[PDB]
Amino acid sequence: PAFGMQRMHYRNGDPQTPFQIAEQQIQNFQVANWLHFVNNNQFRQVVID
Amino acid sequence: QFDFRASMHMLTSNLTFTVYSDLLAFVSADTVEPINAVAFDNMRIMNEL
Repeated sequence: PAFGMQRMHYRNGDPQTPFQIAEQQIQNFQVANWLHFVNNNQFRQVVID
Repeated sequence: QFDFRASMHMLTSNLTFTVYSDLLAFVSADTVEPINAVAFDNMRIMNEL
């Protein structure tokens, strides 16, 4: 709603999360840079001691 | 005049029938799970969250 575009129609069980769709459809830069960290936030499996 | 030798007739029929009336009392139908029910196309009805 804050960008003026039509709200997304998300069907059940799609393989993409709605943040993973809305980084392609959006066109800003400061709100598409935060939206890329949320999709690529993962634990780092390292072996210590 | 009543001629006995010219009035005999051999009536022909069957031996054994078994006549039924309600034909759909033999089938036993069942619905699929209603969250997965498809329309005239491939996709399911009421899919959008």
